[PDB]
Amino acid sequence: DASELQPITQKTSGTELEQTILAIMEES
Amino acid sequence: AAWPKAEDPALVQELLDCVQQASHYRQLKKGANETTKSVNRGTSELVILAADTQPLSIVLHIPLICEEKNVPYVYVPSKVALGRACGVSRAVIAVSLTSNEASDLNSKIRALRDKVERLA
Amino acid sequence: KVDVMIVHAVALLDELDKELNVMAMRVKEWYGWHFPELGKILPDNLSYARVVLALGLRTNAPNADLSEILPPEIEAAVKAAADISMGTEISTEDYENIKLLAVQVVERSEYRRQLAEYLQNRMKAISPNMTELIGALVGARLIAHSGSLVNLAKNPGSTIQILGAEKALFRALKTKHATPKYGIIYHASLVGQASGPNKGKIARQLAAKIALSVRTDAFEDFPENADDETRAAVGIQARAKLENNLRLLEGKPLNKGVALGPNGI
Amino acid sequence: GAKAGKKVIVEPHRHKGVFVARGGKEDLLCTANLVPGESVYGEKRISVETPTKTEYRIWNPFRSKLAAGILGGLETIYMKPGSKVLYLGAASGTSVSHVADIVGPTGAVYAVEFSHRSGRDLINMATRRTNVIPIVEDARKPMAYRMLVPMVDVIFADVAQPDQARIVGINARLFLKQGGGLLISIKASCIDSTAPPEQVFASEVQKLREDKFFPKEQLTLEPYERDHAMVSCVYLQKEFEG
Amino acid sequence: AWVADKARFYLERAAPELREWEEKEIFTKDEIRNLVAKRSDFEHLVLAPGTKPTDFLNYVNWERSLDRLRAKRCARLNIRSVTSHASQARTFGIFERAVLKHPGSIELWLAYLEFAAQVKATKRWRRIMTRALRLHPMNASLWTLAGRRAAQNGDMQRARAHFLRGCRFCTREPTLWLEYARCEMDWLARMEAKKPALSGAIPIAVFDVARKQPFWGPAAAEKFFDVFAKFGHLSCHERIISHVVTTMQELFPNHPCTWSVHIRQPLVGVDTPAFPKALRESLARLKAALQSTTDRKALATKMVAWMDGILAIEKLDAAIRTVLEHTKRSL
Amino acid sequence: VVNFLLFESAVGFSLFEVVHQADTVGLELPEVKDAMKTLDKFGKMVKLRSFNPWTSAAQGLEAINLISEGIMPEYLKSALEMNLPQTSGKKSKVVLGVADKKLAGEITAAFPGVQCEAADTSEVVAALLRGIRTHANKLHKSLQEGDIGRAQLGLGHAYSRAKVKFSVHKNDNHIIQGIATLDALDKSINQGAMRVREWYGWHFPELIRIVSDNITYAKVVLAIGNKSSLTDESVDDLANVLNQDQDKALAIIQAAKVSMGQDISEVDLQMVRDLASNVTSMADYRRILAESLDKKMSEVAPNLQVILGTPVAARLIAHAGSLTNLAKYPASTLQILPKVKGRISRYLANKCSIASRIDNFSEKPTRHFGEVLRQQLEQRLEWYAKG
Repeated sequence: DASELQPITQKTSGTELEQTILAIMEES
Repeated sequence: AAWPKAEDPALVQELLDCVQQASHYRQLKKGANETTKSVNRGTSELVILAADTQPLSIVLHIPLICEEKNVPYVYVPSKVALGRACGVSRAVIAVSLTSNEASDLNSKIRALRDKVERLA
Repeated sequence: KVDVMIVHAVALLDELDKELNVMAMRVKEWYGWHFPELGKILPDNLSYARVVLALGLRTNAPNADLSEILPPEIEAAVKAAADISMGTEISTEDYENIKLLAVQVVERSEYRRQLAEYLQNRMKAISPNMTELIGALVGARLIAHSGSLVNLAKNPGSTIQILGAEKALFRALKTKHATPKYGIIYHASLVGQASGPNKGKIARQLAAKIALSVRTDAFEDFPENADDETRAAVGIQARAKLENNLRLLEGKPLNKGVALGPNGI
Repeated sequence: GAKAGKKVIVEPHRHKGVFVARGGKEDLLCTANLVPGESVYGEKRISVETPTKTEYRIWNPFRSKLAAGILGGLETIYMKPGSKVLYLGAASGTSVSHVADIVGPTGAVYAVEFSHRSGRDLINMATRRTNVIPIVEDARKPMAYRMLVPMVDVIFADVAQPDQARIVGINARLFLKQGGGLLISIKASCIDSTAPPEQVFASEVQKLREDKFFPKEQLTLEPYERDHAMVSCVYLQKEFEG
Repeated sequence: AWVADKARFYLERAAPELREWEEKEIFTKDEIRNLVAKRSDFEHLVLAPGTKPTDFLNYVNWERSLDRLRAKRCARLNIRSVTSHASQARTFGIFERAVLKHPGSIELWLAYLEFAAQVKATKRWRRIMTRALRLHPMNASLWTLAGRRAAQNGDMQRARAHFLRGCRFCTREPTLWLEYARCEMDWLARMEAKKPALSGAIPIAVFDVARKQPFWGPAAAEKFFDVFAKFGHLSCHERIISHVVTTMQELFPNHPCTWSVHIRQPLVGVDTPAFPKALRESLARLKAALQSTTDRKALATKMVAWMDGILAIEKLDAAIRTVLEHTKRSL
Repeated sequence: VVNFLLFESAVGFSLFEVVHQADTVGLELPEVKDAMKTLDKFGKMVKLRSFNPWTSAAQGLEAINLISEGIMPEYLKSALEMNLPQTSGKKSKVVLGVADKKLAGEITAAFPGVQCEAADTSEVVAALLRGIRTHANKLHKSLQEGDIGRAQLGLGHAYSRAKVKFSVHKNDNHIIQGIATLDALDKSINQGAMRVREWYGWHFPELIRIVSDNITYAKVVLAIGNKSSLTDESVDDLANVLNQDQDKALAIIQAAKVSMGQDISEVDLQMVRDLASNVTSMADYRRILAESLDKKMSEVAPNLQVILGTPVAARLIAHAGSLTNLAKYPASTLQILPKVKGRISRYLANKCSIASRIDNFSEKPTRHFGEVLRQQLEQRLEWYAKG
């Protein structure tokens, strides 16, 4: 299904922004 | 600057032997201006250029006309050897050896320019 | 009043127009390496030189001021094309030469404009009747071709009609073709309003009135406390009469026809 | 000869965009100059003052194989004014200026050169002419300029390579319309130096037919160059346009 | 153009709703002939070759006004049997072939999203939003609409998904970055008002990644501070503001924007005796800023703009007001 | 079986979603070729799903210089993350169609759930991307701002110039057009000076007999005012115009005292001094061009400058057309552009060809080879005197 835009994970994280935001939310 | 440079294993000496053969056959033009005029008149089949030239811009200006007219060109590493092979008693930095409709030198010309087109 | 300044100033004006056109084309080809789409946006070469002056390189385009020389809806496309163009980058050390040639051609244009104003003032000084008839530039062209004022005054009106068209005139006269209808007179104001054969009719009438006005301005004396409004009296009267004749020739009605119904009856 | 200052008259050729200027003792071929008042490589050009901006430039057949083929008498050259032309083997941009002058301002000439100093000469003449774009890349790898070349109508191919038919085959598979015109200039001494030239030309025509072209004309452009041929072919159809 | 044969299907589909409206007493027969003629003219205009998004929007507006008119008339004539579902289905059909024909028109995409949100279609709205974002990925307005509606729904993970893909794409202008910091701090305020999150490190991380972007100017960092300075009633707001000020001071030392944030820093959550105390602190900072070596015209224009923002509020003292006027006039 | 396909063009990259995919067995069939021709039967196949334009020509240049080399860019990875359904290839894959095989391998290595089909290997996706390249102007025109022709033109120029490094060693246009300007305005300076000389010697005819150097003539008719208001060494001018106290100014003033020419008016004197200001402004611009053109010639071709001299050297450059044409010509063509005179001419043509090719084919050229050849010409000038 490519119906909607799924939430990002560490596999589909591209940039330093998404890496740092996912690191903070993983430490949460 | 000279990217179609000839390498050692019996290609430089095949080139200079064909040069001496054409100079005996009187089918060869010597020096930069005569090579330029022969390429621009289109009679040239192959052109040998020295690479030991004090500043190299002469045998850098000749490949532009050779690439525009689409004739093969190749650098041998010694202008003293090129003059000795021609039989000049002067150092020659550019040699263009022409085409004729009937010879036996043209087989050496054809094999040589096949090797040069593989070198490019 | 002496007319050697008139013939010299109008020859200088023609040569200045030629040299200014060639220097403006040269600064177009000379700045088109750095910004080529500007020559397509601005076809007027004076404004092109002004933009080469005011707008610096293409990097100074969002911080430029250009509304003083030409209004917007024309010079927002120059900022858009400066953002999207494909000219190669030049150093400022060559932009000094390009800006300085633009300085040169703008100064040549300012000098040519003040030369045109001087030619107008000197023509209203010399020949007020002819200047009231056709204007200073065409009057200066006639003085230039004839050589002087008293040399123009010895000409008939048929000569003054076809001054300047002499090559076509003598070609036609020698080969029994039809002669040209007008010469320098075509680029006056009063023959440019007509259209059709009324153009040639107004050229004849205007050339006759020019001959009368030049003879008056070259031979009549004045008490030297004479106002310009009474020094240009023949020109004022001839221009008013000739405009009345022009509007009659233009208000000549078309041919009547039979108005047919739907049947053909 | 055809000295400077002689008066010639300029009539249209049978082809579109090409003219023939005849006068006195020498009739020569010319194309309308795109940028007037300047020659590219020091050629004789023809100025006519119309009753200024109109100039024609003379097309040397000994220098350019396309003008050699036109004077040989090709049936068509496929490049009308306003047709996109992919030039392969645009060495220094001498004949590419005449192809751009044929296709005019509303056409486009994508000139592919491989060597770099010929690329410098090509970028200079394409700075002058705004409808030729220069592409310095190897014509053997057309994946490099697939962002630059849209689907063109004509291909000119003046490469002197032994893998010339494969180069033109992959370039036409990538950038040529259905029923696409092309002119390939075959040099027999560079294709196969041992074999006779007529057999070399028949083998190259057969290789093009295997690489999906339909050949329609072939002339040996003989009084201008020895052992050269020009083969005209249509890609993926029998008629040219549709 | 097979437009007659193409519009025959849409008219034959809209026919049985007209049969139901005629067999009820809701529309009379002349009015139904008028509805038939108007829908026929609209369909033959819509399915034409040379068409326009304003034509599609005129047809959408007419069908939606017909649904509203029939709703008013049905409530007046006291019928409950007639439903709006066929009208909503055909309006969705108009919009789907509209976005098929003209996908590059954001006015029509936003009108589609407004219609799908207005008649309570959340899942359909999310699918339309995904298609619109795929076609216009550089549009900060579409990205903020997606992220803000997902935050308004409360799916903060989906709001972060839309916002992080948006900040991955829109990096020329600061707009979507400012709106993402605004949405993250609004989530922080929601997490506070519900009483990691205790640190609130995500806008500091947004600032630290925004430090290397192609829009990174001192004016852009001042826009970051002007976003952050709203809703100061939080926990780590002083931490965020102080990090912004020390970043701007360590990077752009003598810029008028950095002197402006040095002026306007200590007035975070003030409205009240703590108001003029921090005002006197900030005015000391401002007087030092005005005498200091900075572009005084730029700093003065910033301060007269902020002072218009100051003068916009009532409930102050007249001596403070007239000394703001006296310090304003000589700038 | 294709699901989506990438398509990169000069305005940006767009990915289409195929519906009703192409028949793969009848690809060489005439009806399917006619379907791929006609837009009314190929737009049923492709439907535009996503579009990503560039932000700037710098981003487009980086896009080509990554894609042609093979490596995918970060924003292409971004748009694929946005448009493709996020999977890993354990139970369901997505078939993407791309034009290049290296880009296929990299997109498959970046997204494990996306199987890429290259157009260089697969004939179905080859014909399908060929149809999209055919109809690419009409599939995008609802969001194609402007055209694609000028974008492809400017982007091909930017890509070729970045590959060649063109602007760092192409410099000769300033020189050749500066020669054109210098000759044109030297002629215009002489013509305007002749005009002001005649039209002021009508008023004061002693100045042509007593004063040459028409630029200094224009300066003295700028500073002299009228015939009546002469004094010799008033302020700041004549001491550095020429000799001051005992040589010239007295002679000009006694020429004014014995002068007999026509009296001029104020407005005519105003126009003559305006023409003289024009002429001397053009003379100042000529000396600025000569200094700047000497500096530019020493930057571009210093060997030709030292062996010939910069005016004649840059004349030769402008008549040849460019330095590349000047270097491609041999020495006899450079002769085209007693006996000892022709012998020195041939020797000079040989050494000028060598200097032209040395100064051209360097990246940033030198001075000492031209110094050596000028010393060689000087020692030959010494050599021909012994005979």
